[PDB]
Amino acid sequence: MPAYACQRPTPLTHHNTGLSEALEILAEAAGFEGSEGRLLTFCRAASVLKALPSPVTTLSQLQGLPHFGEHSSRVVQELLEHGVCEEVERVRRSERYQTMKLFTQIFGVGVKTADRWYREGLRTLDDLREQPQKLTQQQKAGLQHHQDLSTPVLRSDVDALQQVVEEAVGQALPGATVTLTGGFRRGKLQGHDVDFLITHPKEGQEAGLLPRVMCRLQDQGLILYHQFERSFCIFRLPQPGSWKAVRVDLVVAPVSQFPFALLGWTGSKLFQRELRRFSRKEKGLWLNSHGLFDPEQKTFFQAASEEDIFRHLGLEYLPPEQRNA
DNA sequence: CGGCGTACG
DNA sequence: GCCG
Ligand SMILES: [Cl-]
Ligand SMILES: [Cl-]
Ligand SMILES: [Mn+2]
Ligand code: NA
Ligand code: NA
Repeated sequence: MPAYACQRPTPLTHHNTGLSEALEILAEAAGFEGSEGRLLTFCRAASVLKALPSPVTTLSQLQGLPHFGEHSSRVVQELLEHGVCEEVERVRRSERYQTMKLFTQIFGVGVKTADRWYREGLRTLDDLREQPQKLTQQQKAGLQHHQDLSTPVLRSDVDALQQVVEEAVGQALPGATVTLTGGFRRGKLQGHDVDFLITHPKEGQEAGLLPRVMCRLQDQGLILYHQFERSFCIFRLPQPGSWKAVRVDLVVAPVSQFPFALLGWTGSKLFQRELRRFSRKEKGLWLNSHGLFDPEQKTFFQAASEEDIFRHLGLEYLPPEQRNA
């Protein structure tokens, strides 16, 4: 079992679901307290279990697994022995965890904002609605739409959204393409949002594209909220006899960068962090969603495919469905 | 012990 | 919290 998540296939569904979910609670709680190192270890330990070929049934099976030390092993031991880990359950029922989760789930609210509100004594969404002087326009939209945004986006919703995005993109720039990215490209059947990557086969033609796309979606009445090359929108999605609000991310990249943007926007989030960590620490190359830089030669690697990028990093290729770290 | 992804709005 |  290799130490980096980008070195091993991680399927969407696996054989250690309960154990990984427990460790991810502790990771999330660590993030709410600003403990980013402990968040990473618990995330990585959870991800290792996702990559295993069968269920962990005994503590000895953790021997030699990366990112399992005293703490993560004790969590697993307690779950194996009793079906519950007291620390995890303590976190789950705690007022701090529940409120930080509630608040950071709001579009426009991060950990720092949630924490300040928590310290001011705020606890519920209606507490926030009762003091709207303290909210940004983005937060106001996130609160207004919070119920709809809490409802899973389904794969059926995705195909409808892609068609309307392609229509606007085609008028904004004939020949431009729309690619589904994010969790749905990794095979997820539900999500929190839908992610699209837009490019054009003629380098440079994509410049200035996203404003033109957004203007056209707005004129079709499809945009409930928007604020360039990245857009974090709330879309009006038709429903039987009604509609619902859905978060949609639109991203534009030049075709020269498209493999890097596709890789970067297909995730998972942990997979990308691990991939960039691997690139820099093990290969001495700097990776982002625009390119891959050799800081000795001061040159950028040209990639024509995700396969190219995995090869340039010395990694076996993983299809999107195996990047569910 | 230092390090822990890396961008854009 | 864990790795190197
Ligand atoms: Cl930490
Ligand atoms: Cl980036
Ligand atoms: Mn998204
Ligand atoms: Na948020
Ligand atoms: Na997504």
